[PDB]
Amino acid sequence: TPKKYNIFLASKPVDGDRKWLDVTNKYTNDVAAKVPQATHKDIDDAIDAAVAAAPAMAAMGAYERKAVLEKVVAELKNRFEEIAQTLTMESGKPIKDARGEVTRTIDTFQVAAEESVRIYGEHIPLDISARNKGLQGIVKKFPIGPVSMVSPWNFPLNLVAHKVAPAIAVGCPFVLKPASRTPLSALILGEILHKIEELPLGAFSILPVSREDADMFTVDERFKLLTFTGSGPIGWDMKARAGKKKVVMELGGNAPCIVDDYVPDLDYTIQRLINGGFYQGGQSCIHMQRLYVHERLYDEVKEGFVAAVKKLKMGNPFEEDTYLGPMISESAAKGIEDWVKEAVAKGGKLLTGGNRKGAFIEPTVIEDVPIEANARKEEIFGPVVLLYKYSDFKEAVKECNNTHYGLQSGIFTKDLNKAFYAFEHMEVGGVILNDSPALRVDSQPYGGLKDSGIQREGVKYAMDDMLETKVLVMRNVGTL
Amino acid sequence: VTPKKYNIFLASKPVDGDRKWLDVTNKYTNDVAAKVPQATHKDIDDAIDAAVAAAPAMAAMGAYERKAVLEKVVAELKNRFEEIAQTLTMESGKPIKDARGEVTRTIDTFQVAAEESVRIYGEHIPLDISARNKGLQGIVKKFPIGPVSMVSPWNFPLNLVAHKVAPAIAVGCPFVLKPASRTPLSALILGEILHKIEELPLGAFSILPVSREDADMFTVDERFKLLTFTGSGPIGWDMKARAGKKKVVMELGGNAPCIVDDYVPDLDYTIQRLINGGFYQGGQSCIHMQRLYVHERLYDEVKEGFVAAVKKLKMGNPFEEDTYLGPMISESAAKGIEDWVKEAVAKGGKLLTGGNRKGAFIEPTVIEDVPIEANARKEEIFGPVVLLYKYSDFKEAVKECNNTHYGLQSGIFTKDLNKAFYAFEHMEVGGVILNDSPALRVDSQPYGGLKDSGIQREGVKYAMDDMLETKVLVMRNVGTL
Amino acid sequence: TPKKYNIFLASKPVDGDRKWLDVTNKYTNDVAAKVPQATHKDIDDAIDAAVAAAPAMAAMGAYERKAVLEKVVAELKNRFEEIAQTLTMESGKPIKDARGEVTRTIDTFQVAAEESVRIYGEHIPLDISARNKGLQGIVKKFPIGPVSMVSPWNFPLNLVAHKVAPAIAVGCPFVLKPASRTPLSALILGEILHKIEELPLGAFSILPVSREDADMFTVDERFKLLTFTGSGPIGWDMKARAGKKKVVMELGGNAPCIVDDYVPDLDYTIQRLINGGFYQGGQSCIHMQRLYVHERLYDEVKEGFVAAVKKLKMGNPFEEDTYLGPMISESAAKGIEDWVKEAVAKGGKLLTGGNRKGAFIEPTVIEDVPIEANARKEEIFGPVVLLYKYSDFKEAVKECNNTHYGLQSGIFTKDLNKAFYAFEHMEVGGVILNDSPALRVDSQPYGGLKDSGIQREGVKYAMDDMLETKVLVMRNVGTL
Amino acid sequence: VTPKKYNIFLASKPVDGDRKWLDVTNKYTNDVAAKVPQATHKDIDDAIDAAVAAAPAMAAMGAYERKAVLEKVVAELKNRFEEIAQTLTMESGKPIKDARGEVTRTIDTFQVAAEESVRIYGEHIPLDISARNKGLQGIVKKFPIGPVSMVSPWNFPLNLVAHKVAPAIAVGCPFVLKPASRTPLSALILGEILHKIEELPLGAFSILPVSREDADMFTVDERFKLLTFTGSGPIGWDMKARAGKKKVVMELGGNAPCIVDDYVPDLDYTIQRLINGGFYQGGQSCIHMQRLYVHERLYDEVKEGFVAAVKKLKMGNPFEEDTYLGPMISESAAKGIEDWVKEAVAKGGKLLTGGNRKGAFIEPTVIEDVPIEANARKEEIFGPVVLLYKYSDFKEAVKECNNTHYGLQSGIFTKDLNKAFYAFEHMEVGGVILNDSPALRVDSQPYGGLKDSGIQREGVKYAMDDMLETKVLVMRNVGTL
Ligand SMILES: NC(=O)c1ccc[n+]([C@@H]2O[C@H](COP(=O)([O-])OP(=O)(O)OC[C@H]3O[C@@H](n4cnc5c(N)ncnc54)[C@H](OP(=O)(O)O)[C@@H]3O)[C@@H](O)[C@H]2O)c1
Ligand SMILES: NC(=O)c1ccc[n+]([C@@H]2O[C@H](COP(=O)([O-])OP(=O)(O)OC[C@H]3O[C@@H](n4cnc5c(N)ncnc54)[C@H](OP(=O)(O)O)[C@@H]3O)[C@@H](O)[C@H]2O)c1
Repeated sequence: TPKKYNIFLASKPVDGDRKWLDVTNKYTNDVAAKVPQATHKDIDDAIDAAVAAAPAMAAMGAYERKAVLEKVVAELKNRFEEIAQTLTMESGKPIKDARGEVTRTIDTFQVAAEESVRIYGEHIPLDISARNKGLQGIVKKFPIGPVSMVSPWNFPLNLVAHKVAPAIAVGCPFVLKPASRTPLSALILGEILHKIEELPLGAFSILPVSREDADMFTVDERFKLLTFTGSGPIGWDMKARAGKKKVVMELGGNAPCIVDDYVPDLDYTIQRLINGGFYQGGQSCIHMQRLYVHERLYDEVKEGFVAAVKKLKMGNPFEEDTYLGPMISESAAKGIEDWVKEAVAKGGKLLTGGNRKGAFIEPTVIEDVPIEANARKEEIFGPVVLLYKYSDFKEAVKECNNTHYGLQSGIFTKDLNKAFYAFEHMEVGGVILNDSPALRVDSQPYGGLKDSGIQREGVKYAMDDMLETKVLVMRNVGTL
Repeated sequence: VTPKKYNIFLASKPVDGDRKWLDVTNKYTNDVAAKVPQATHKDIDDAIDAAVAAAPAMAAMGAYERKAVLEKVVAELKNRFEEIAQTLTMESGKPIKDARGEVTRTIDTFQVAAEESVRIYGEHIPLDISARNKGLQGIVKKFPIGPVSMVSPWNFPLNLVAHKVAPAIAVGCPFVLKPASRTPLSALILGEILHKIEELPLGAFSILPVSREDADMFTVDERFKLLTFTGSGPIGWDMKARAGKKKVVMELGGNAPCIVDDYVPDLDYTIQRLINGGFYQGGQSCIHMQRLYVHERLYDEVKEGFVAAVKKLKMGNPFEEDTYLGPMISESAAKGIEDWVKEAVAKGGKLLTGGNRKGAFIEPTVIEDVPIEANARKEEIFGPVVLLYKYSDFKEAVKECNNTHYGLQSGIFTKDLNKAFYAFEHMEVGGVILNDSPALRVDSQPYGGLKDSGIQREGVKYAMDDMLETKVLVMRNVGTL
Repeated sequence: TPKKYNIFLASKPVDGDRKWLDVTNKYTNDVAAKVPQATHKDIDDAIDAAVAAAPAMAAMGAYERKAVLEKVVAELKNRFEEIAQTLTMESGKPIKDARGEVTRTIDTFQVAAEESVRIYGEHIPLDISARNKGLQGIVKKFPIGPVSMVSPWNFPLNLVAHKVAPAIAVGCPFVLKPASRTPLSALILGEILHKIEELPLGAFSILPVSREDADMFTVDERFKLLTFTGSGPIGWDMKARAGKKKVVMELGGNAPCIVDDYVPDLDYTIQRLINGGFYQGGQSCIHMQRLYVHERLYDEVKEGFVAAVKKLKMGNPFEEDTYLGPMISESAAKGIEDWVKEAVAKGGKLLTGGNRKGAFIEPTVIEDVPIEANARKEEIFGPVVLLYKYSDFKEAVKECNNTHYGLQSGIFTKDLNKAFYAFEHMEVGGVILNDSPALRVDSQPYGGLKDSGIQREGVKYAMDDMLETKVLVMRNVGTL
Repeated sequence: VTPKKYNIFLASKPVDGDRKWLDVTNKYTNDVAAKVPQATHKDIDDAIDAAVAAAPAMAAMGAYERKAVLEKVVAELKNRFEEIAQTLTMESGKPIKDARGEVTRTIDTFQVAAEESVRIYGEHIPLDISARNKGLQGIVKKFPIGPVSMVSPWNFPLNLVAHKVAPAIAVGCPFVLKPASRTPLSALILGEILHKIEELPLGAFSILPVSREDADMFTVDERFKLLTFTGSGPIGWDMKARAGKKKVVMELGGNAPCIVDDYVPDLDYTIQRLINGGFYQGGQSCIHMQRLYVHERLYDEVKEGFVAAVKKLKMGNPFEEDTYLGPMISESAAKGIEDWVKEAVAKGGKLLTGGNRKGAFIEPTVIEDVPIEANARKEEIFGPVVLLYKYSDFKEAVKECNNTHYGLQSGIFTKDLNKAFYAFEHMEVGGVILNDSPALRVDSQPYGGLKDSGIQREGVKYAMDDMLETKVLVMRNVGTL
């Protein structure tokens, strides 16, 4: 029997006579949850409630915002396994990775609780020249207002947290539209926020609707900010239709990694390349898509990496030992199988995997795939790694940048000048030194260059986009 | 006499060739005083390609090189002070006092930038926030965004170009600037200064004064990583909608209000600042004090003193030292102000002074109790018109100040501690001016609007931030032997 | 029967064959606790253990320091009433004020836990001129090393916390010498720290010794910093004998308060002046010693204030209703009685109190006391308030500054320019606007000017004095 | 010829009167080249009273006024460049190349200060961290500390005075400067520049070059709120002990080591920087590379190349362009270095080059494997002597670098990422120089020592911090109507 969930409209749980949206177990492909489908009126009413709640949200004391975020931390810790099991069920990700996501979410809210009592301003001298004699200023930051949040399926809890936690830390009311396939994680967050008394009424609304019903999340003038996490083409089109509001875009990536050395050793290096290339079956925005290995290490790395790929346990995501579960859908898995076949037909040498069994697709390693192939050009978002050899370091950095994406890059080096050359010249938001590009700390500035997006997430950075600058220009204040 | 022939800038070099001429008129005599080469579609496309090609060299410059470029601009602006001021007055119609003031403001803008170019700090961040993240540390640095598209208005043809150009050089961003067709000379004199600086790489700048019908690329072209616009609200918001992937900075219009709750320090000084706010540059300012709210107990005393000071304002030739207000940018603009004054009076407003038009010249006007349905109250007037209102409750006056689709700046005259900070907290603007009119701006302050007045902030260190992208180096056990 | 406590030597509880130091109930004057007396060898061994523990303390991860501080927060909350009762017993302060001190201590450690994961550095460009081409720098902060801490009797928990919490937040080993009369609060802290596994061995030592045995805390070259909280003459002499080490001095005060308006009303104003003048029987460093009231409000304030002073409940500090308990000693109470008598003999008009009953001394208000009197010149540290009338605001600010102290000042004003004139011209570390000078937030920079001290406490500010700056000057790093 | 008569500064004015003369010798010819008035006990007492009296006016100055003062110093230093450089060489004995370099460094120090004077930022802090603190907010501002006592050494008589004087003016602190008796002219030329600046209040400065026996007040006097000293360790530490209540800044000696683990970018450049480190100003520097640690695999190649470069160094008249090293400050100082070289060799050290003395001149010396018991290894040499050592393990070389009671700067030549950051983490110094000798200093960097090398940091923005006191305005429900 499927579990009946509630949606959140103006901080309140609702179900009423709304039609049901089915949420399937991505492994068994059977309906495990029933979620109420929100209407156009529900969205319009949620936006009006957020506008009405904006003065009360802005009026809250720093300690009140802190108390709200600390209560979320407490409840997440208390419902840890329940959330992890739900995460695995609705996304198809292994249980160890689902537990990791709950731990990261706890850290996200904890950082936000600490940052809520730290929104500093400036006292600025304004008597920079003779005509400005007797002028001083106070620069303070104020909430932007109602926030529109649109999140993807791959991290249905932590990527919602990277939007929700900064909004509460600042005092911004919001309306969240989670991914239809993975809404449960966002709804459990709504269940936690609902029973917090310090959070004013209408501060939040969580409405899981399909993309053809969620147009207001983009265009509506009542939102002062749109924060989107998802695919590049969808995001860029949303920015174009957004109107006057500010925009934050967390989009796709085609992440490369340079291996110039083994740091600290070969076993650890391969263990981190495996993580980058196949964490969550490569269904990550910072998945290590491309691997560039120096010629003197090429054969030793190729042998060790391929052997480690073949050793990866694929199956039921509920099992502890499972490294990679199934893809979000059979359709997604078919697309990866097609792109692997095309890459091989275009000149690529298939080292391992490439075969499909329903929603399951084998961990794949393809050598020397040309730029004309979709597997090299476009974001794969699958358990596929593209192997390349290089002889000159400068040319490898140029190859890393030979993409329309620019999220993160990785570099394995014991060399001081190579490490800083890569930091200077890699056209990304984040350069990972002596780890794969798949590394993210929740406090770091995270975001992309080029088609990977605009602006930065990471709690204190996301809070900045949710804050507007105001200056009090004071003329001879203190003159009796 | 004979008009002065100017040169346009394409990939850091002056050009004229066989291009057709664009006439620049003396806004007072209405006679052609300058001839500017008209840039083509190919000229714009070539300027954008040169900026893309110059981006690696611009990014490779040392901080001292960027500072040296900006300090050379400061030196040359000081040396050509009167020449620039006379040109400014001629092409815009603003009095020489207000023009000299703009050159001084521009010198400070480049000077602030020179100092900020050697102060782009980064962070060393601990990343071992939890057990999972043991042995992690980070270096956060800021890098130039890339080619910048600049579109500037007519009213401050030098200082508002400086607020874009100076941060771009301070950061190391190549740019393509499209100044206003009516006022391009100020931007072209900047090009003449920049052209002589050897430290600034080739293709770092291009200054192409083209009409709005030809400047579509400045908005839509994917080769620009940022579009920074200063101008009218409807034009700006539409440019943001057509901009594509690039980041956007919007410095748009305003309907600035001012509360007079006390005389600070005295009545004479208060009136002197209110006059400045209401009639500096004949209200052809984005921070022009369009609305004046005076507490009932001071109302009659302020109304008498203010109106008497308005009637005493010297209007005429902007080249004369004593001239407080010159003509509007065009006769068409002056006619529109005359129409809105007439409509405001017909809708119930009480005309206290002015309201009459003599060609491009429009008398300093003060209209009492104009309703919200009138265009003079609803929309940005951008003329020498001040709307007078009385209030009894301070909280309600702040609510009235916020009763606009604009939100650039507001002003407040108060001796009260709690009123000063209540206004700072509740005024829906980018800047609250305390014991001065909303018409005050310091070139180092964060400047920009809320609502329809825009997005993002200018003021050198703030504009530089929009021209910089954040990059983090995440270090795993760096320093472990 | 008195409770037998343990002292802390190299993180370990010790008692052995050490002689006992008696701790009396400051109300009943009967021995309620027995504390082991530390020897010269104990102090020398504690300093050697701190030197030996400095590398391990410096090697700790930010999250480990955070975990230590969060465990202190948890334990303080769990032993709340026990600590409060102990605080009241050993100091003589009312129970409501003892509870307030435990709450402030919890906030101090909580701020320190948050600040431990926020020790930021800078990336600085160093190519400021042509000769410096290709230079860049990384500025980082490192622990100073072993810290010597000497704390007073009046806040035996929170003032120890304002030293201990920043030391742990930074990773500095320490040796604490609490006040002999009030050591229990510091020893309960030692009991909490002892059972924390993440804190290395030898990180702390709490040795309650008399002033004639604690010379090493001042002079010993093994300490890199001396942080003292206590009386001016003792502190200044300790700075003179300190040697090479850095010094932090939190000393006495003669705090004034200007009443130019009633903010928001007269009742609230008097309620805050009462707090300032008689919180903890004026036995505070920020006690409102001097009150300057504008002539137009003088009589209305004088009447309302005196009536509120006479209404104050004095007695058993264990009783809930008690506003002020007894003085630390009968000797201290006698000294206050002598200074009140002298102030009246020198021309002062006694409005209320002035009488002594053992260790108890009545809340006193003395009008127009001359500068030659000890009650006006020197820090009173008693329930005595000196009332003065003024006609000109500028002259009142000049009178506020007419002292050799400079800790905090207070100002009640509705005037914008008076508020900022006072901020600009009051020669203090803190100006309290629309509250008495007796207000302190644990996150604010706190300290004095003139004889009131040097440096600033308040968690993030105290951490700075416990950190040394190091720059990595990089020449063409990133050049292949 | 005839000696040049100089004037001392007392309460911003030049004075000579009937005061006895102090002779200043040309450190190369050993002949009297200048006559300086000797300040009295009353002169010092009067200078301190004038600084106390000038503190309110100094604190009242606008940020633009302080910047204007510093920019006028920059202009005058540029205008008198060669004159100052020649004076510097004459009174100190340093080569003209090193003197010109010091004037350029001083120009940058005042320029950094001019920019920092208009950038003293404060904070707006939320204080409602808990329920108890509801409605609390704070404004944290920094205010001048008050009168500053300055004591400077002989080796950099201009730049080290600038590192005290420039931050004091940038903040608005009056001061009394006691420069070294042997090198006072550089400080007196600064006084001549300052005296002509109208924006700087009267009594803001006094420059009194007196002998150490007469300058006790500079240490003990309670009218000074800060003592900033640059000089020898034993003198400084004793001054800190006698200072009383005032804050103290100590810039003392060093025994700087350098690790050569790789050639960066090549061997020639590495040797060129090691020579700079070991013999710039004949080792009469606080960041002189006294100790050189070379990895065993590079040892012989470096030892041969370094010794050959030492023998090629031009020693002689500091007024000559080609001169790398001039004479020591005195013949007495040179004799002491000769004695310590002789002792180092007698204790087991292998003399590779130099070690011979010709009056005030001492040959550039390189001594191999000198034991810890020798004075040349234990104590600061402050001469043209470099102690060569071989190492096999990097971790042990860092431990050897730290095997000193000093801790100013260290140097490291490495291409290795983890070695570079291991050294940054574990070197017990204020500054770690990566791919240069420890003798590198940028005037904007935080500069100072650990252990016996001092307390606090110089570098303009860091020195300003020690000259500023923190004040918080704690606001209870400000903005509540
Ligand atoms: N940069 C980062 O931090 C980050 C992190 C993780 C993932 N990603 C990127 O996200 C992608 C994977 O997520 P996804 O497959 O869920 O992406 P997606 O198809 O773009 O969808 C993301 C969200 O947008 C909604 N949406 C789609 N079209 C919409 C429209 N026209 N109007 C309004 N909402 C609309 C979706 O709703 P429905 O599902 O209800 O249709 C979903 O909630 C990859 O490209 C990955 O790189 C980026
Ligand atoms: N600025 C602030 O934040 C702050 C806060 C609270 C209090 N205070 C000031 O502290 C004073 C009240 O405290 P108190 O009466 O305890 O002060 P105190 O007599 O100066 O003693 C403070 C501490 O110093 C110790 N001590 C005294 N002489 C010493 C010496 N020669 N060598 C080493 N240690 C020595 C004491 O030990 P024994 O008790 O064991 O002898 C005690 O632990 C007042 O003046 C008050 O203003 C300042």
